[PDB]
Amino acid sequence: MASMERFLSVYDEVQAFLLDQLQSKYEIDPNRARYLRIMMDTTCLGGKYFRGMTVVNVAEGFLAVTQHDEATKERILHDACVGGWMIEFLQAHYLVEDDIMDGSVMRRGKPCWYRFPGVTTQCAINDGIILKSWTQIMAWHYFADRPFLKDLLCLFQKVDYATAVGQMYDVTSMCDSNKLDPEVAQPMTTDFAEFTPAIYKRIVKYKTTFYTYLLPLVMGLLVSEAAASVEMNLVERVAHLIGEYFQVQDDVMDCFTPPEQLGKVGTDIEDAKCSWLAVTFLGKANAAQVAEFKANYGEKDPAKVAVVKRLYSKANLQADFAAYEAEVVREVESLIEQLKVKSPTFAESVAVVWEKTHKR
Amino acid sequence: MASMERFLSVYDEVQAFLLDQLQSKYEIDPNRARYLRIMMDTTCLGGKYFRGMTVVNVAEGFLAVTQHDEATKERILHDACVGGWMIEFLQAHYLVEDDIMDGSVMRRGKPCWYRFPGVTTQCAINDGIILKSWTQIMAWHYFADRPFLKDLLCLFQKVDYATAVGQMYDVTSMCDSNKLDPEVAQPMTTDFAEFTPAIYKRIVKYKTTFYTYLLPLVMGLLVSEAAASVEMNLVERVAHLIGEYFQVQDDVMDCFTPPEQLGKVGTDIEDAKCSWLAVTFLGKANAAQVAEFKANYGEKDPAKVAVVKRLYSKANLQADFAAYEAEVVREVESLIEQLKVKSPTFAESVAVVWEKTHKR
Ligand SMILES: Cc1ccc(CN2CCS(=O)(=O)CC2)cc1
Ligand SMILES: Cc1ccc(CN2CCS(=O)(=O)CC2)cc1
Ligand SMILES: Cc1ccc(CN2CCS(=O)(=O)CC2)cc1
Ligand SMILES: Cc1ccc(CN2CCS(=O)(=O)CC2)cc1
Ligand SMILES: Cc1ccc(CN2CCS(=O)(=O)CC2)cc1
Ligand SMILES: Cc1ccc(CN2CCS(=O)(=O)CC2)cc1
Ligand SMILES: [Zn+2]
Ligand SMILES: [Zn+2]
Ligand SMILES: [Zn+2]
Ligand SMILES: [Zn+2]
Repeated sequence: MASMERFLSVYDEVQAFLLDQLQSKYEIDPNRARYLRIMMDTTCLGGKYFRGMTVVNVAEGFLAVTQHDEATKERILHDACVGGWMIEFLQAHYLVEDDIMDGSVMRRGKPCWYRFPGVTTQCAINDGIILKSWTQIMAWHYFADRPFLKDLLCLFQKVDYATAVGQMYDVTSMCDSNKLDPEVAQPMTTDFAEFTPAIYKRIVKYKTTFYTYLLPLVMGLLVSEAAASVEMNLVERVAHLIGEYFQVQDDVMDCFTPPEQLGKVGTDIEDAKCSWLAVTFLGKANAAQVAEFKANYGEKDPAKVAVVKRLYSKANLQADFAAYEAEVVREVESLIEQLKVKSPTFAESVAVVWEKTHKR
Repeated sequence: MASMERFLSVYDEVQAFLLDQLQSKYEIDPNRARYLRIMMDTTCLGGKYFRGMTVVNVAEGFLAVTQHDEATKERILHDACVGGWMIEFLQAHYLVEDDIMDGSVMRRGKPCWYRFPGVTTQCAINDGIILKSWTQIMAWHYFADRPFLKDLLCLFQKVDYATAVGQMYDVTSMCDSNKLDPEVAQPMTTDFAEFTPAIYKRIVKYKTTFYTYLLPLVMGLLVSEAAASVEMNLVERVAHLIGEYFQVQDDVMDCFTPPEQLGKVGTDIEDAKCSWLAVTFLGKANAAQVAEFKANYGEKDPAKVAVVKRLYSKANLQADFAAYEAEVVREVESLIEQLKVKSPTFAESVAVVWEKTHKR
C-alpha cells in the first residue's frame, strides 16, 4: 500500500473510533458528533501532512532493513500512522488557538475555525482543547499494550510543553523583558535590543522545531523500536537546525509571498514580530535605517508597513538569506554524516526531511 | 504535620521545580519566569483547595489503617499533595479558558486573568495551556518510577477529556441540537425542549463531576495503592451524584447570592444557560409562565432578567430544591453504605466530601 493512502485511511479509522467512543461512553448525541466530525476535518485536513508522514517515512526506512513478519510490518505502519495523526491533531490544536490568540483571519485560503459562523471564539477555544485531548485518547487506545507507550507519552508531553513555552516567547518577543508584568499593559520595545539572532533562535527553537521536526523523527524511531540506531543528541541538533531554516522561510514568505499563494495576508510587520527579516535588517542597518525602521515598525498604517518592506528590499536581505542557506546546507550535511555512524537508514530519512524543506 | 500546610508547602516545592526546570532546560529568562510565577499564583491559589485536599484526605484515611514505614507515609502524603496540585492546576486551566470563552469579568472577587492589563487574551489562552502542561510535567517528574503512573495518567486524561466534552455540552445547551452547524450562526432555542432534567444532568456530569469529585477520590486511591479497597462503579456513582448537587447549588447561587458574596455578577439568565433553576421552573410552570419565561430569558436587558428572577421566586423553587436535596441525601447515604462492604475508611472519606458539599 502507498504510504499516503495508508495514512489517510487511518485518519478515517481514527475519526470513527473517536466518534463511536463519544457515543458509547460520553453520551453524545448525533448532532454534536457531527459538529465534532466537521471540526476535526476542518482543522486536521487539507495540509501536506508533512509532520505525520515523516513518522511513516522513518518507519518505512527501518522496515526495509529489519526482519519482521508481514503482520508486524503492518502493525508498525499502522502505529506510525496513528502517531503521525497525533502530531497532526497536536498541530491542529496549536493552529486553532494561535489563530484566536492572534486575531487571524485566514489560514490556507479559508477562514480560521473560530471565524466560522456557527463556531465562534467561545466554542473554538474548547474545540482546540478537544483536538489535543484526542491525541491522548488515540495513544491510550492504539498503544495500550505497546512497549513504547511510556516513552512516546513522555516525549509528546515534553514537546507540547516546549511548544507552549515557544508560543510565550513569540507573543512576548516585541516587549522589553524587564517590563513584563501582568499588572501593566505592555508597550512595544522602542530599542529593539532584544531583536538578536540568539533571541530569535530561541523563539523558533521552542515554538516550532520540537513539534515539526523533533517529534516526527523521534516518534518514527519509537514506533520502530529503533531509538538505539541513533545518537539522540544528533537527532536533536539536526531537528533544531532544519526547523529554524523552515521558520526563516516562513518569515520571509510572510512579507514577500503574494497573499493568494501564501494563503493569508501576512501581518508580521504590523504585529511587530521578531522575524528573521527584522533581526537580519537590524544586524546590517546604518543609524538612519535603524531610525526609519523604529519609526515605522509594528503599526497598522499601510504606508508605514510599506516603508518597512521598502527598507527590507533595499537592504539586500536576499544575500543574507543565501549566506544563511549555505551555512545551514553545510551543517545539515555534517549532521547527516554523523547520523550514518549508527544508521544509514535514519540518516536517509533525515535527508529526505531536509530535501522537502530546502526544496519546497 | 497538618494536611493543609503540607499541601501548601508542596505548592512552593512544585513551583520551584517548574521554574527551575524552565531555566535549566527551556532557556527561560528571569523576567518570563517571574511572569509565569505570578500567573501560577494568580490562577492556582486563593480557593479552598477542595479538590486537591480531597486527594490528601483520602490518602490520610488509608494511612490510618495500613502498616507502613514512616518514610513511606511521607512519600504517600507527598504524592497525594502532588496529585492534588495536578487537579488544582487542571482546574486553573479550565477557569482561565472558561473565563475567556464566556467573556467573564470577575472570579472570586478579582479580575479574570485575561483581563489583567499586562496579560490580555493573546497571552492568557496560552497561559491556560501551560497550566495544563504543568500537570503533566509534575506527574512525569514526581511519579516517574511509581507503580501507579500509568493508571494515574490514563485516569487524568479521560477526566480531562470528559471535562472538555462537558464544556461543549454547556456552551451549546441553549441551541437546538438539530440546528448545530459550523457554517450557520446559532440561534437561541425558542422552544426550550432541551431544558430537561436528563439533558441538564448530562451537562453537569461531564463539565464538573469528573474533575471535581471523581478525580480527587480516585487519585487518592491510586497514590495509596488502594483501588482494590473499592468497587469502582460505586465510586463513580457517588462522585456523579455529589457533583450534580454541587452544581445545582452553584446554579442557584448564580441567580440569588449577592454578587459581593458570590465573587462575581451572575449572568446565567442573560447567557441563556441550561441551569437547574430554568429546567425546574419549566418542569412546573403553566402555559402563561412558560410564555413569559420565553419572552424574557437569554437577554441582557436588566428589566427582562428581573422578570425571570421574579418568575423563579414566585414558583417556589426553594421547595423543589428541598425535595431534590432530600433525595440526594438518601441516595448518597445508600452509596456510602454500599462503600463499607469493601472499605469503611474510603466510605468515611466520601462522607466527609459529602459533608463539605452539603454544609458549605
Ligand atoms: C535480517 C534481515 C534480512 C533481510 C532484510 C531485508 N528484508 C527483506 C524482507 S522483509 O520483508 O522483512 C523487508 C526487509 C533485512 C533484515
Ligand atoms: C496555545 C498555543 C501553544 C503553542 C502554539 C505554537 N504554534 C505552532 C504553530 S505556529 O508557529 O503557526 C503558531 C504557534 C500555539 C498555540
Ligand atoms: C530575504 C529574502 C529572501 C528571498 C527573497 C525572494 N523570495 C523567495 C520566496 S517568497 O515566496 O518569499 C518570494 C520571493 C526575498 C527576500
Ligand atoms: C497491620 C496494621 C497494624 C496497625 C495499624 C494501625 N497503624 C498504627 C501505626 S502506623 O503508623 O503504621 C499507622 C496505622 C494498621 C495496620
Ligand atoms: C476549555 C475548557 C474545557 C473544560 C472546561 C470545564 N470548566 C470547569 C469549570 S466550570 O464549570 O467553572 C467551567 C467549565 C473549561 C474550559
Ligand atoms: C431554588 C432556591 C433554593 C434556595 C434558595 C435560598 N438561597 C440559598 C443560598 S443562596 O446563597 O443561593 C441565596 C439564598 C432560593 C432558591
Ligand atoms: Zn501566533
Ligand atoms: Zn509566519
Ligand atoms: Zn463557561
Ligand atoms: Zn455557575
